[PDB]
Amino acid sequence: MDIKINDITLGNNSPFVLFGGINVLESLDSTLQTCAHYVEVTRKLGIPYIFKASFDKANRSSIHSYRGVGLEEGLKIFEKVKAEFGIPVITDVHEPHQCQPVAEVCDVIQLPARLAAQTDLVVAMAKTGNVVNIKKPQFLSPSQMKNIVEKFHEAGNGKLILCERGSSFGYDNLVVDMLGFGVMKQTCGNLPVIFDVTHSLQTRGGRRAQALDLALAGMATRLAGLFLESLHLLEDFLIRIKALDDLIKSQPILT
Amino acid sequence: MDIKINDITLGNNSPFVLFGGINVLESLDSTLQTCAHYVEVTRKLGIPYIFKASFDKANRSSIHSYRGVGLEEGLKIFEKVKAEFGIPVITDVHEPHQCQPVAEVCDVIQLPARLAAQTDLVVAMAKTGNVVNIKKPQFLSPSQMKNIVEKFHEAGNGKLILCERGSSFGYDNLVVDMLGFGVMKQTCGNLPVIFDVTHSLQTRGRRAQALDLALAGMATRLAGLFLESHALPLHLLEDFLIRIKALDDLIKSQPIL
Amino acid sequence: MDIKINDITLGNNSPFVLFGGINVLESLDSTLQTCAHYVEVTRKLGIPYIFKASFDKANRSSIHSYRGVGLEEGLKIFEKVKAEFGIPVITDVHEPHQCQPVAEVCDVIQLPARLAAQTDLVVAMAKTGNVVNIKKPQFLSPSQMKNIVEKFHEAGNGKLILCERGSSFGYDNLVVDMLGFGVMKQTCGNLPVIFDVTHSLQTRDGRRAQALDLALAGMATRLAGLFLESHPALPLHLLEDFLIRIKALDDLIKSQPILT
Amino acid sequence: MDIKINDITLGNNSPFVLFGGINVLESLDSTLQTCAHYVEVTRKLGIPYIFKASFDKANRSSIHSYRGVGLEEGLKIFEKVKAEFGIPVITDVHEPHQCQPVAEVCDVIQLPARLAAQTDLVVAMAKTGNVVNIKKPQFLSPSQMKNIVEKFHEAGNGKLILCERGSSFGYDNLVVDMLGFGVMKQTCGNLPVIFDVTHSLQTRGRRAQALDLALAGMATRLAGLFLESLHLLEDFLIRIKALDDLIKSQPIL
Ligand SMILES: [Cl-]
Ligand SMILES: [Cl-]
Ligand SMILES: [Cl-]
Ligand SMILES: [Cl-]
Ligand SMILES: [Cl-]
Ligand SMILES: [Cl-]
Ligand code: NA
Repeated sequence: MDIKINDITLGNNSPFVLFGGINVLESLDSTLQTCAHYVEVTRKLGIPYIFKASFDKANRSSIHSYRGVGLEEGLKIFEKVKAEFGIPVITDVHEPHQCQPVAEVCDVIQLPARLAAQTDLVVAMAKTGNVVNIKKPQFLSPSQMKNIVEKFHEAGNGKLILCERGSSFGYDNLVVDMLGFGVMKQTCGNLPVIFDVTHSLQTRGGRRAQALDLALAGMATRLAGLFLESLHLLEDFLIRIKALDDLIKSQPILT
Repeated sequence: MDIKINDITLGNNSPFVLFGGINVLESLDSTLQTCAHYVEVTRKLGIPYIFKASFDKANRSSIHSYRGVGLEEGLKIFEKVKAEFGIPVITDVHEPHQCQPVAEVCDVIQLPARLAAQTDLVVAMAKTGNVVNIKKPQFLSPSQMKNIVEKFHEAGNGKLILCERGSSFGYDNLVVDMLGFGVMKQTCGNLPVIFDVTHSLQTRGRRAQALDLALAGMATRLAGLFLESHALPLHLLEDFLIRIKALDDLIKSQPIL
Repeated sequence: MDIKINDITLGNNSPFVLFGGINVLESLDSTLQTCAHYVEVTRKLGIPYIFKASFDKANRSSIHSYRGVGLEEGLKIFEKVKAEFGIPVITDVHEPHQCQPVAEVCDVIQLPARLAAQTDLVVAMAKTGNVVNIKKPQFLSPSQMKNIVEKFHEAGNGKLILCERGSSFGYDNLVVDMLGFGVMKQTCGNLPVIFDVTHSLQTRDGRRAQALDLALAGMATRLAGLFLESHPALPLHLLEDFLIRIKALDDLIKSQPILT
Repeated sequence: MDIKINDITLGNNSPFVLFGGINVLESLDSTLQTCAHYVEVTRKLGIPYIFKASFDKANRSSIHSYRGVGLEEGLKIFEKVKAEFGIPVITDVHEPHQCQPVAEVCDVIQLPARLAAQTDLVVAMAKTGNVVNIKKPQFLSPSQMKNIVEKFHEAGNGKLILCERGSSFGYDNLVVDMLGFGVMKQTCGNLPVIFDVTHSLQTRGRRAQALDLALAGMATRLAGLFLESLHLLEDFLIRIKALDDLIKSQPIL
């Protein structure tokens, strides 16, 4: 099942879409500068691009870490990003009441992994009618994602993306089960599956070289998109991902 | 570090405290009946007791599933439990705005494991000044429980209970690391550690397994045991707790080495 | 099901048996000195005791690390331990051909975890008719132990002990699933289950306090025995204090009927 | 570091080598038939090929289950495979004393994962001087493979292949850490790394899974693949080769 996000087609058989940006919105000027860099590199390679940022991030590592500019200013910034670059945007929500006003502006709304069982939030997100990115908890098996999907369906929204972020592996560490992508596709109606490589590595060319190996591995399994918190470095990385993706997506799925 | 909860002393070298009750509040009369049974059993065995229940099941598998009586009716039921039996109570909270009204009534407020990184909820819980029960996420190592403790300390509340509920073990299965209790004591300032045996087992009769697991955890010298009955059958409660108390008494009588 | 090992009754409802000793037999006099300490302490507390050591340690951290005294001298040392102290002994075997000579001398023979799928070894061990200790691999689930037991049964030997040593938990780390003991009892005909606390902790960074916590926890589930190693591994002088606490818990647990 | 195996170059920046065959040797004719199919498919796709089989099933569910032809008959069959097809072969050894006679015939000898810490077997294997395939235990971290390599080096053999077979993931299940390949390269002197897809999946249709997993691992840039595996082998290898050729043509970053 494909999802149209303005002029982008997101689907496990379509050219991969990059989801990237910055962690938390600080100002219009800094957001535009970072967005402009992603836009320039992705335009140069022809890769569809969706800008990601939080306006109020509720799960930072310290209680006094800046959570972002907040809803009202955050949405003004997203409006300007959309107007300037003509791209879709994605942000996370954690309060039911925030879902509607965010969905006026942001093309995709993201359900944080740890909140993915929270019924009130799921319902409020579903009822926006927007495209939703469901972050897969590290403690949920891929065959259980169908249960979250079911709750969105009961609440009237099928425009759902499944986002892999790794699985708990002993203490501290995460492993990405490359078989889980296929299990999600088979059990969840071939909804678009995207790969959050950055979180999948947080517990581990150094880190750059790891992120490349892990991203290539995941994309080899035929995915709708790649998701980062992460210059000539981005360009070189995307060149390699686009090469693999083009090869994979050009071949028919097996008989 | 011990914590006083009314007349109860909760601590890792004190007689164990039972946090027991039910999954979700459904009605006044059924709650009072179940609570009466826990009270009469615990009082005769001389085990300190705190009644547990949720007023809302916030994360059920269907949007149409029964969720419980809800906050307003739930707090009325807890007020009646306290007035009738004179015991402390514990319940979980899922949103910041609920923390102040719940804390006015409920002696211990609980941080659900999946929500333990939500800064807004940690701050709202901390600011109540109530005793807080921190459910340890299944995906968090025992040496990282200190990170959750740190956040509560930064928000000005040190009356914290660390509650084991198992660790993720492959897909859809949990294992309880009996060594993690010690790690949590050593790295979190010897705050009271309790063991949620019920949720530790949910992924795998079960009566015999609950007893074996509970006895194993309590062997490591813990402040308390956390469990649910309807979950153990309610009539086996007395026999179960006779065994747990026999082991706790023995362990607690041996000098720490 | 109980197993008699000379005058010792080994079983999940009997007073726990200590299997203890050393990693590798390296000398006569030092072995006897270590054994003498375990004997003195276990006699003092009334705990049944079986002396454990390897005569050939197959899994050394370097290839030229001393393997141990080898089969022929190793068996002589075991004979001396038996003659001097009057206790049973346990050792591991690695090859079919070693099963008969080791079984003539040793009261229990042990199937190393990594070798537990080797059919030739399982048959040769079974055919000795000796009591066998089966080490549970860290990568085998407790419900799979029955398949090793089945093979011993097909080969005509039911005098089997099942020995927990932990389960793989992420990379280079072990957890002991306290529920596995019960799964093994239920699926393997209530054969004696013992706990190797030493090898269950090898991947953890003191260590004395960990060994005690882990040992108590396991013994709380009602087990036939505890399996450990010391060095002159627990320090050998702390043995009495450790065993006092284990015996206290075991006596309490064992004195209460199983809860139906 | 590359390893020459007759005319094949095995290395993490070389075209991938397929190691494939059957579980256990049962008879000459059935072995030749299976080998012929692999040879025909790999030749027409231009993929270097090493035939794999066990002469002994050391590891069965009944004491009365079939064990395979055994060492002496097994080595006769391997000699015939080599003579007929002119390809290298690989087999596993489980006891020190088998290492020299097996190594006289088989180009690559394989150290079973469960036996990888058995010092006597490591030394006996090393002393043959043959190419050795070291199966990574499902319980060992990739950064610990360097300690096995060190033992083979101390024993005088550096012609070592590291082989991924998955990692224990709770009870009765395996997961493959796609980051472990890189860790093994970085810490073990860029010895060839190959991927045993078959044994990585044994605890998990299945054909589609094997393809996804094989594509994912080969994306990390590897020397070779194990595939025990309508024309399924051919269809699978076509896709693997396309991805391998692409990956191997990109400069290392
Ligand atoms: Cl998560
Ligand atoms: Cl709870
Ligand atoms: Cl959890
Ligand atoms: Cl041992
Ligand atoms: Cl093992
Ligand atoms: Cl293995
Ligand atoms: Na004997």
